[PDB]
Amino acid sequence: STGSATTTPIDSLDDAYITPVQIGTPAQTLNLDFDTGSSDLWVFSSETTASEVDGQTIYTPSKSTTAKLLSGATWSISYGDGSSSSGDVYTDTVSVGGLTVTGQAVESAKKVSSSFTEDSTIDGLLGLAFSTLNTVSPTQQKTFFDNAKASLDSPVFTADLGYHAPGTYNFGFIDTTAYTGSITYTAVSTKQGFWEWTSTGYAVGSGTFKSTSIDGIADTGTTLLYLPATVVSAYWAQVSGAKSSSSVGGYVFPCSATLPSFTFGVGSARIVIPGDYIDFGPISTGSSSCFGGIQSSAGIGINIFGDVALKAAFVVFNGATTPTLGFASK
Repeated sequence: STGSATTTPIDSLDDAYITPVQIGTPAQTLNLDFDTGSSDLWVFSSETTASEVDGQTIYTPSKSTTAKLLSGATWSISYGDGSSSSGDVYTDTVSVGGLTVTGQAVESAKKVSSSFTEDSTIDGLLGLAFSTLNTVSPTQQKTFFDNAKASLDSPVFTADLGYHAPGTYNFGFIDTTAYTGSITYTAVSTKQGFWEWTSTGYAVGSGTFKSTSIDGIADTGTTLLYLPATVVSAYWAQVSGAKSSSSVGGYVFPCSATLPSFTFGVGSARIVIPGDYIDFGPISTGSSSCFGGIQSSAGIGINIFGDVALKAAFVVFNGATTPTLGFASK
């Protein structure tokens, strides 16, 4: 089997991407944030505290003839941005782009933190990291990809995120029309539960490539590119007037600037992030200070190849017995 679904930016900045997902019988379609940095499929629901729902579409398990309470199971998750959610668990039929999994754990939110409530466009998350990170207790549950894998034509999914435009998540096949050149594959460590790999270096604009190992994670659920402070300083030093602002929370730059590209290495191959992809717009409405799309990871503990980086590539998440990542230009 295969599946193919379009993923759409939630706003004009590509702050996140939403993909329609069918849950239950008859189908209830929710727009979920596909997140290769986490491993829970959770949704706003008829069980979510009413004051914490503000415009989201909810899953109502009592209206699904295939929903079953997973008795005794609870979940609770905290994300790197400080947001969180928790609740109980049903199993139900879940379909993405024509690919169906029966008995998928659907984690129903009883509580969500303010940032989720405040984002009316995201009805929940669909985790695509390794199932060892799944938070369901006392019986850990599998991701949608893990459940589907054995049925897929090939044990892979691909992320093709658009810049200020829709893109595609495919399951079970690699669309050879969706990228240019060849796909370069690179090793993955699953030891932390992530799609963790080592970039071979970087360049700023037209500058020379610096060969240096940068361990990080491919994370569709993180907006920006978070890299070591040395790398990030070298980038922003090429932008007149750019500075790190403690009060804003990162590097800012004059909105009048034209940003240089940023290149990252994948083995001997190179992925070029155009400068425009690094512009996240005014820090507050009407400001002439703009927020940068490349930020320091120094306070995180891990480097994160988030959407800014991934949207410049066609990315293969290869879930073969030994997982690997592939990157192609597009």
